[PDB]
Amino acid sequence: MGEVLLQQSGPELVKPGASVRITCKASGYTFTDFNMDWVKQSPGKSLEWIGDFNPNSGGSIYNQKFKDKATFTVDKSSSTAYMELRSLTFEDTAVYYCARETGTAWFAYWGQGTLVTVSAAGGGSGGGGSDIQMTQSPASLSASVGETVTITCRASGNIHNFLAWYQQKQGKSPQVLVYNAKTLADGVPSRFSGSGSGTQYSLKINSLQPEDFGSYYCQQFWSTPYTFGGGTKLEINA
Amino acid sequence: EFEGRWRVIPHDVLPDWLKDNDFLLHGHRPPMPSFRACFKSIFRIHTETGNIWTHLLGCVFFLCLGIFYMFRPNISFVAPLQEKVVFGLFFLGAILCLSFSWLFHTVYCHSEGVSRLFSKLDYSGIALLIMGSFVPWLYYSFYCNPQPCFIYLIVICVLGIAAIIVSQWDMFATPQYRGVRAGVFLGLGLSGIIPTLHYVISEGFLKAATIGQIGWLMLMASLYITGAALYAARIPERFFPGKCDIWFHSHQLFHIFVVAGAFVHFHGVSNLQEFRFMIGGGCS
Ligand SMILES: CCCCCCCC/C=C\CCCCCCCC(=O)OC[C@@H](O)CO
Ligand SMILES: CCCCCCCC/C=C\CCCCCCCC(=O)O
Ligand SMILES: [Zn+2]
Repeated sequence: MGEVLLQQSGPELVKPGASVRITCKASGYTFTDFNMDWVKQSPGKSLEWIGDFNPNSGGSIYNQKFKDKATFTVDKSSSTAYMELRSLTFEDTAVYYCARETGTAWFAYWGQGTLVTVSAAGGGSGGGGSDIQMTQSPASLSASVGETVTITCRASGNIHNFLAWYQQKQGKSPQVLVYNAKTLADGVPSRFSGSGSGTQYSLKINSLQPEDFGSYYCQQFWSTPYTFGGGTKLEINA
Repeated sequence: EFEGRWRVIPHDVLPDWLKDNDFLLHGHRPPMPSFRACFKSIFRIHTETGNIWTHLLGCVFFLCLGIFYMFRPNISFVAPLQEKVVFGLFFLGAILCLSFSWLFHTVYCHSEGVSRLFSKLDYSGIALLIMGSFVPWLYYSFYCNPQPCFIYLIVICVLGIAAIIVSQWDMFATPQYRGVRAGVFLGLGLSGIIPTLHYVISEGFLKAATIGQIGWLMLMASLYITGAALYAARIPERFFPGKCDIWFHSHQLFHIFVVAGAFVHFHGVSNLQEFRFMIGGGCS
């Protein structure tokens, strides 16, 4: 097709203990050619990697957080990917995304986001943290338009330059800026510059513009489970 | 392992620097800026698997061949120091050529910079193979004719060095210049006719043909031309795009020709050494 588009199902309002089956409709490419990932973002919180699914092999790799909560299925025929969330609790009120991998697990394409709201208005457990810890500095900043800003990402272990930078506008899916630590993605302005080696990486935005506000995230795709950085809220005074 | 997990990717989604052959549609390695991922990929199935192993196995073979040649009894040679240094420069060229190539194909997807730096070593690698192959052959052919032996060695050095300077050029690596590369390296090896004609003019038809100069040289030139034609014309993936992505594409076939061609050349030049042993040193 003309463009790669990931399109998910509409918002869900569910009774606690229900089950939801989220849809991702992939078009614009050979569905089986790339892995599809599932990403959860709780309100006012960072992205979490649910897991990945291989549409060709049919093989799924899950983050142990969601080992019991999520299940990945496919439909190679209709070119759709699914994710079933079961025994839903109030914690599960989050926006769930499908993000398409390319060769390595950096996400060039994202689904619009499905909102699962768990409500008992009509009449469980916690979340941990494992392996590679991604630390983002600063947690928030504000700069006048035309200024230069530098954001850092510090990995607990060596990630071997398998780092990607994302920008998220309000109530929208994140969009990739930099992949492989230095490589600039298509259509991304030259202002964004990714630099770094080993466990310490940085993103520099030069001559920041009014469109630059949003949330910035860094992802490590060297080891599994893939992890995201806490994020940096960027506010533009101008 | 769960570290540096990758998947084969279609041609279309490859960055511009990694897009070399439009005929290899699938099975590509995604750009991974980790030498860890690169060296493990040697044990994975992709577009460069055949390429890596052909020159990785050929490299150890020429090394063991180089090692064994040096340890040959000094009794078997008329001038063991001279012949060993002349054959040595050939193995130095063969081992370097092959080591550079399998290393380049391994680290091909690391970065634009790593590709640029290693591609330059790959091309320069072949120019060292042509320069090195000439040294023993030119030596035995002009054994009792020292002035042309010396002159022809300089022309191969200057031409070979020129080929090394031409390989440094960034436009040289572009897929459009594939033809230029094929011609440049073909010209270098095909420069063998100047010393051959001089040799034929002096030694004689019967004398040059008695010794398998011609039998061996037609074959050399055949591999040289049949070998470059495959590289430049991208046969057989020109027809059959897809299905040739993993096995028997032109680069892979060409890689086989380098190893095959270098062995056959060694065999021809090892015979010249054996003949000189029967004849003994000096001239009438
Ligand atoms: C006669 C020819 C002899 C050639 C010998 C060559 C030997 C090379 C073999 C194996 C090397 C294994 C690679 C292991 C080294 C990986 C380096 C690394 O950490 O890469 C990631 C960085 O880019 C970022 O931190
Ligand atoms: C002494 C061994 C000769 C064996 C024959 C080899 C084929 C002919 C030689 C050169 C012409 C093709 C060169 C291709 C240039 C591109 C570099 C590359 O191989 O990646
Ligand atoms: Zn090669």
